[PDB]
Amino acid sequence: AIAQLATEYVFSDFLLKEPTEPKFKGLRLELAVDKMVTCIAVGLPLLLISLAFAQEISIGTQISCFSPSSFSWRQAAFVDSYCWAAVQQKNSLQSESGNLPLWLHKFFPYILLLFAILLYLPPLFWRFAAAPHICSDLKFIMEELDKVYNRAIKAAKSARDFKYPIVEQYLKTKKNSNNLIIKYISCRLLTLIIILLACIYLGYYFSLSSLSDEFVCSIKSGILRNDSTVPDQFQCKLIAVGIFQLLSVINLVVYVLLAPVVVYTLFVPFRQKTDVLKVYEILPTFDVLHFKSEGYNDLSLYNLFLEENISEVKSYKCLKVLENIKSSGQGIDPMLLLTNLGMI
Amino acid sequence: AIAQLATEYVFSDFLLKEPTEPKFKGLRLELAVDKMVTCIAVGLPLLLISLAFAQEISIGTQISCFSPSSFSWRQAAFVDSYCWAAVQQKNSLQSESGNLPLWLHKFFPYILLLFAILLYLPPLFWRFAAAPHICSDLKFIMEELDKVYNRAIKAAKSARDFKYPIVEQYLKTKKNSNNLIIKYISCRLLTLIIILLACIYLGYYFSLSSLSDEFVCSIKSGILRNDSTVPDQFQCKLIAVGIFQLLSVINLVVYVLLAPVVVYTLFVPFRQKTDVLKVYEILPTFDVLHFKSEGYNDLSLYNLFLEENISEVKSYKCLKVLENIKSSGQGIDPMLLLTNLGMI
Amino acid sequence: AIAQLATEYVFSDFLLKEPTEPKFKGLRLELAVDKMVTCIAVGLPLLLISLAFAQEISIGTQISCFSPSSFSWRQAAFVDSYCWAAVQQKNSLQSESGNLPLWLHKFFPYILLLFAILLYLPPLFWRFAAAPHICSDLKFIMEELDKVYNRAIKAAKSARDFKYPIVEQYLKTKKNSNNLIIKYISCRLLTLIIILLACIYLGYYFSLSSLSDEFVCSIKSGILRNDSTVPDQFQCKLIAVGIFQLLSVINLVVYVLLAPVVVYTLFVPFRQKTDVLKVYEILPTFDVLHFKSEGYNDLSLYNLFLEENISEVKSYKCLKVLENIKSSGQGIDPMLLLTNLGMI
Amino acid sequence: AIAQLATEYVFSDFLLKEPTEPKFKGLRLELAVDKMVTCIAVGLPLLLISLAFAQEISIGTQISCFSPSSFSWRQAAFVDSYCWAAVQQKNSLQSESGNLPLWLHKFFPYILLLFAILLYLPPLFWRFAAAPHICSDLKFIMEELDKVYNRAIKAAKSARDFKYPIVEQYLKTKKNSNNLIIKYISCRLLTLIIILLACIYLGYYFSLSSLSDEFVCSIKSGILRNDSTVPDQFQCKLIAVGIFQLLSVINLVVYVLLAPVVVYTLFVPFRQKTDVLKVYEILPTFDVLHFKSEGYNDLSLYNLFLEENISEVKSYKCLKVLENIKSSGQGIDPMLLLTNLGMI
Ligand SMILES: CC(C)CCC[C@@H](C)[C@H]1CC[C@H]2[C@@H]3CC=C4C[C@@H](O)CC[C@]4(C)[C@H]3CC[C@]12C
Ligand SMILES: CC(C)CCC[C@@H](C)[C@H]1CC[C@H]2[C@@H]3CC=C4C[C@@H](O)CC[C@]4(C)[C@H]3CC[C@]12C
Ligand SMILES: CC(C)CCC[C@@H](C)[C@H]1CC[C@H]2[C@@H]3CC=C4C[C@@H](O)CC[C@]4(C)[C@H]3CC[C@]12C
Ligand SMILES: CC(C)CCC[C@@H](C)[C@H]1CC[C@H]2[C@@H]3CC=C4C[C@@H](O)CC[C@]4(C)[C@H]3CC[C@]12C
Ligand SMILES: CC(C)CCC[C@@H](C)[C@H]1CC[C@H]2[C@@H]3CC=C4C[C@@H](O)CC[C@]4(C)[C@H]3CC[C@]12C
Ligand SMILES: CC(C)CCC[C@@H](C)[C@H]1CC[C@H]2[C@@H]3CC=C4C[C@@H](O)CC[C@]4(C)[C@H]3CC[C@]12C
Ligand SMILES: CC(C)CCC[C@@H](C)[C@H]1CC[C@H]2[C@@H]3CC=C4C[C@@H](O)CC[C@]4(C)[C@H]3CC[C@]12C
Ligand SMILES: CC(C)CCC[C@@H](C)[C@H]1CC[C@H]2[C@@H]3CC=C4C[C@@H](O)CC[C@]4(C)[C@H]3CC[C@]12C
Ligand SMILES: *[C@@H]1O[C@H](CO)[C@@H](O)[C@H](O)[C@H]1NC(C)=O
Ligand SMILES: *[C@@H]1O[C@H](CO)[C@@H](O)[C@H](O)[C@H]1NC(C)=O
Ligand SMILES: *[C@@H]1O[C@H](CO)[C@@H](O)[C@H](O)[C@H]1NC(C)=O
Ligand SMILES: *[C@@H]1O[C@H](CO)[C@@H](O)[C@H](O)[C@H]1NC(C)=O
Repeated sequence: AIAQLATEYVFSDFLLKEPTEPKFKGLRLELAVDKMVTCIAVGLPLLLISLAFAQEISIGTQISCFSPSSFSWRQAAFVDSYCWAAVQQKNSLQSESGNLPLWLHKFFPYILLLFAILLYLPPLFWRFAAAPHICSDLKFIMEELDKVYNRAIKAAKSARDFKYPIVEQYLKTKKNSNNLIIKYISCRLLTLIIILLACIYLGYYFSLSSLSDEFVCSIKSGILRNDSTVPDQFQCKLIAVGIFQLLSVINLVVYVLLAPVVVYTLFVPFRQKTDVLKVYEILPTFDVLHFKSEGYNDLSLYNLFLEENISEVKSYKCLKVLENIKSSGQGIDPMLLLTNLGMI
Repeated sequence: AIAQLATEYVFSDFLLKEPTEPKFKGLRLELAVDKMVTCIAVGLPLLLISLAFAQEISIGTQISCFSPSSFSWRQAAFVDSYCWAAVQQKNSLQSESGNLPLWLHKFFPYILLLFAILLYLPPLFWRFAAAPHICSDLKFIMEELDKVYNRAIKAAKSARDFKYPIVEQYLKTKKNSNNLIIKYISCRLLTLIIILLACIYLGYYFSLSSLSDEFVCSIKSGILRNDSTVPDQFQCKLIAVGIFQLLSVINLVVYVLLAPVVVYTLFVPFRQKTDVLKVYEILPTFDVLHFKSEGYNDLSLYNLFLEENISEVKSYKCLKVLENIKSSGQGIDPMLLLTNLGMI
Repeated sequence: AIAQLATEYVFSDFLLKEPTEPKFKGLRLELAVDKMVTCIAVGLPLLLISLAFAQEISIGTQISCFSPSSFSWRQAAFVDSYCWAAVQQKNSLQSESGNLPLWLHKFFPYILLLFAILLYLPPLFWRFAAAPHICSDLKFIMEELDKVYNRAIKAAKSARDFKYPIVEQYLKTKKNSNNLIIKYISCRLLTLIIILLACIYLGYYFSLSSLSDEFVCSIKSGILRNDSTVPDQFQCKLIAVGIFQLLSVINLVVYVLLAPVVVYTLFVPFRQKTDVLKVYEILPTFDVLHFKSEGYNDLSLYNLFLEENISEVKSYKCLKVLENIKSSGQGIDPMLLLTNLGMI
Repeated sequence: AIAQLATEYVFSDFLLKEPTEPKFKGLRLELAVDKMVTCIAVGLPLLLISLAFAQEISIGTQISCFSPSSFSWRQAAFVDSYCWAAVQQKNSLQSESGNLPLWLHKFFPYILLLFAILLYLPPLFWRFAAAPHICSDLKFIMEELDKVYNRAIKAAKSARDFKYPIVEQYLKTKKNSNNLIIKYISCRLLTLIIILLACIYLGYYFSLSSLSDEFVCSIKSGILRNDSTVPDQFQCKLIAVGIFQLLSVINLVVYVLLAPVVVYTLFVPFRQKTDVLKVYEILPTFDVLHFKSEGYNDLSLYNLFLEENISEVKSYKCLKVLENIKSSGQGIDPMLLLTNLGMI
């Protein structure tokens, strides 16, 4: 039913499932905006496919040819099925709009499924190629941040009663390499191109005259070519073509609204803001150097992933509340850190 | 069946599922009133869609055109399907009420699903954008309250046998920022606007003459335009239009009753009452300062979320019972706190 | 529905399920490229089979013979079923394209299923014959790497405050044996041959005239051979043949794009690059000798499997970050290793 | 659907499920070749049964008798059902090929299911009679091997810083008894005989003229015997007989390819090679005596089961890597064993 399709595709965790494995425990591995874009671009065409053939919106068979009254039920069924299979056969049918509109009307669900698959492909390539590496690197970075926070609080407590910046060096090294950012931009660009092509196709499909679904059909090949009792042609109409056009314009609207989001996603350096690591600069055990901005490198992408999935880090949360309290400046950062006692 | 739909949509945890993740363990992340509003506004139109096409209420096909007796079954089926697809084609049909009523009668389930999706969108935006931040902040606040309660009871026990207000400073800082409250008000306002538009549409749909479902249909395009055996027109009726109007007025009543709730929700400062933190003011380790009221800021929203999901805090429950006992004044707050022995 | 099939076969973990057993905990046991190739080559033909007979794309029965009007419904049904069963019987039918096109049109789903099964066979043979051995060997190798890393860090810590290369000897011994690599190459080659044969078949099927689906059928055997009221022949058409050809060309395109991937897979020594063990050469407890390259031996395959599933090793990750930091050369490898404190 | 059947029967763990009980944790209890043979021989005929009546390959009803035009739909249905039930009644029908072909055409699914059940019976008898005993014995043997390995490594460590061969005596005793091997050979031989009988039946079924499915049917018993309006006979055809023959030849090919595998399985002593226990002979605590070869006794079968499910033993894996390293001979077996430190 329509409501069942809605529950499956919008109100359920459709493509929102976290990786089912212990390797990525709590790691999104995909930005929220990218996940939203993929979920829409994939589950919208599927939802429209399901809707267009819902038991309520669908009168019945997808084509009716209006055989003569003399024709029996199965003769008329032969006519309808023959014309359905003959939309491909150009000789059989003669339609003013041509045969491409008939092909599109017959295979619209296939085309929507193709667009959905093509849009799901780049996210899958990301999740299967560049996701494990970033997951491992980000897990190491979070562990290092937790360890340095613990060491700093222990030092502060000892004072009240190595020291090498490994994480900073690793981030600096990531500043050079750009394979991950190149893959990310390539997959986003392919998604954008697929969306644009889908928009072109949907606009063309919705621009039809709405009468191209009606085509003339001739079961006059073979032994029936010279038969007399059979009329030279029939009036066939492809039902649900109006529904297809409505859903196609809906998908076109959604995709044109979505494309600016993908373009904004492509410009990762601009998105790289609100320095996540700036909060850690007040730790004595952490060097006061952010050095993450203004670069078409994997460093900006790692900064984005950190700003996305750093809320799960207790040390980061503690430092964030310390920073927020520092806005008033009533107290002292080391005193607040010592009082917090948030090692684990 | 009707009962199955009821069990799925009203008697089950439809959209009442808690976040399936360890990050939010026991945190609602959504006020009870907001959750009720979203659940109604989403699962009502879906329930009505399912009901309108239930196997019992539905006689059968959604349109019947009453072809002549001479017409065969599949000729009549062609007529019915053609008219169903031609509700869009204005030239084919001539109805007194126009063609918009026919469009609405055909696509009412789609319109209800659209309203449900549009009403579910703002809650989803909230849960995916502003929910993680408030979850982390509120978890930190609850942990700080538990820790300060433990410290105060330990101090009392030591007396019988830092001290910095970090949580108060954090709340004071939240008094300034307003991004969360702005997002909350924006999503509530969008929900209200969607509800009002849905009410307008449902009132228009229910105000129809009830005879607009009957339209005249002409299969007279193409080779059949000059055919003689076919009548110039047919009498088609869109079945289930009365059911659609009944369910639409039901949804209109529900939404007009719900809109005052959304308006009341918009005025969060008025809702900010029954100070949750007032109970903690009797703790020696906690400063006697509430400072949370009369502000279009995130502080009021945090106060609401606390008053919502603070019952899970054992320290808060203990302080609440101490406060309630203090109404009589027979005993002493520190003595009762020491006797409680409710560290964990 | 079409969307359900898509969810099952592309958006779900179809053939992507990890081995359901404690023996292989986190071990892929199959390279990512090989898994992708198998998943495509298997779940594409199945998806096309499901699509070709979807409730929306399918008009109805797969063959209609257009019995005379005098014929009753069940007489026409007998004609259709007889011709469906007589596509095999060459005498009954006379078609210009022959009888092989009719066989193919009738049994296309069977042929796609056969290709899917034949393509799934070599992966299954691998997973049931050569997977347990490589799993055990690789688990031992990872355990040895973890143990040597722990020993080296313990030695470094002791200095700050046996020694036999068992793993290196085992890898060197693997350099000689080649049964695993021979099995891998044989299964890949069989997969490639099956893909090529499938491409040949699909090209032949798509090269048909598109009118071979229309064949002449004669129910004139037995008592009906000399019957007069029955016409000497009927015009039968195999519906969905156009859909079969469309999906067959789609599968042909996918398989021709996939075959280069399989050919590249066959050349494992070229794939053996980015020495995984090179990072471990900086450990005092590990001998400085890689000795893994330029060989049609199981050593290259083991190197590939290591480069695939070594990210799960904490010691390997730590050594990798040490290597990446060494690019700048600011610090010292032993000092960084001591500071890391990543025993477990 | 066809793809669903494929997923259930070839791509899923059909009859590949490990024993669902804690008694056999990780013990196959069935050789890989035997499991493959059983899985094929059982799930192939079931798959063919499901395929032959798939919603796509099946035109409709399994028999059509071509009643006269004067006959009504339910008169024709009576004719078809009567002939379907009268394939057994020899007097009613007169077919050139006889009545056995009609029996076979009607009950082919039953015959395939019978063959599948008969082939599944011997494996079930094994798993319910001789599997628990071998499971217990093999678990004891693995535990003894682990214990002796632990004792030997402990002795080596003590030197660096009872002694009775219970397992060897148990294996020697198993050398005498042969009940398990006799049961194994009997079940394999019964499986082979069932496969041969199935091949005979399938060859006979596929050797039919392909026109035996067409039989003459006479509804002329009872009050209708002397009725005039009813024709003396009808032309009935059993649909799907061609599909049955195709699938039967497929099953015949599979079974003839499989029978050599079963014959090779029967010769267990030849399969008994690559002495698993030879690796343990280098342990000081283990006597240097294999004494397992060249015997129609349970010892060879136990050797096969060990070679199958010994990879799960850490001590065996360690000894195997020690053996492989000994190929070069660079080091010493006791030194390598001491350095390994693989007690558990
Ligand atoms: C997804 C991508 C590939 C879709 C590409 C656009 C498709 C949907 C449409 C939009 C405009 C279309 C073209 C418009 C006009 C003509 C001229 C005609 O004489 C032949 C077909 C041809 C050349 C059409 C082919 C298909 C076409 C290119
Ligand atoms: C992503 C955005 C830009 C998509 C907007 C849809 C655009 C591309 C659509 C809307 C209307 C469409 C046009 C409608 C009609 C025709 C006439 C036909 O003979 C050739 C294609 C052509 C000229 C179409 C080309 C594509 C088109 C311009
Ligand atoms: C969800 C929102 C967009 C719904 C908006 C209201 C819809 C349901 C209805 C209510 C009143 C309607 C209008 C009433 C009268 C007319 C005048 C007529 O000559 C053209 C249509 C037009 C202009 C209608 C368009 C659709 C309309 C605006
Ligand atoms: C949220 C609350 C206010 C909704 C209450 C429903 C109201 C808005 C409904 C109920 C009856 C409706 C009217 C019924 C009939 C017509 C005549 C038509 O030619 C134009 C629209 C118009 C004038 C409708 C406008 C909307 C309407 C006034
Ligand atoms: C999967 C593998 C086995 C498929 C092999 C190719 C199949 C699909 C096709 C492609 C070309 C075909 C051949 C083309 C021409 C002829 C000549 C004709 O007089 C008899 C059939 C015969 C000999 C065909 C047999 C089937 C054939 C070989
Ligand atoms: C893997 C790649 C190479 C596959 C590409 C498809 C090729 C092999 C296909 C496409 C068109 C096909 C041809 C189409 C028509 C005929 C005529 C027929 O009488 C014999 C087979 C023959 C000659 C086919 C042989 C195979 C063929 C050449
Ligand atoms: C599974 C086992 C039992 C199958 C045994 C073979 C079956 C399928 C077939 C193969 C050959 C067949 C026989 C061939 C010829 C005749 C002679 C005829 O006048 C009576 C039936 C009889 C005697 C057939 C009986 C059934 C038969 C034995
Ligand atoms: C396991 C292997 C050997 C099976 C190979 C199938 C063999 C046994 C099949 C293939 C063709 C079959 C023959 C086909 C036709 C007839 C004629 C009939 O009047 C008696 C049975 C008889 C003589 C069949 C006996 C069995 C048969 C020889
Ligand atoms: C049909 O009859 C015409 C008469 O002109 C003839 O040309 C044609 O070949 C016939 N077709 C068939 C299929 O017999
Ligand atoms: C139908 O016949 C009329 C007669 O006036 C003619 O004008 C019209 O073009 C014909 N239509 C078709 C589709 O042939
Ligand atoms: C049909 O009648 C013809 C007349 O020539 C005869 O040859 C043939 O044998 C008959 N067929 C049957 C099945 O009785
Ligand atoms: C049918 O009529 C015949 C006439 O010869 C007679 O012999 C036979 O008994 C009748 N059968 C029945 C069932 O009445």
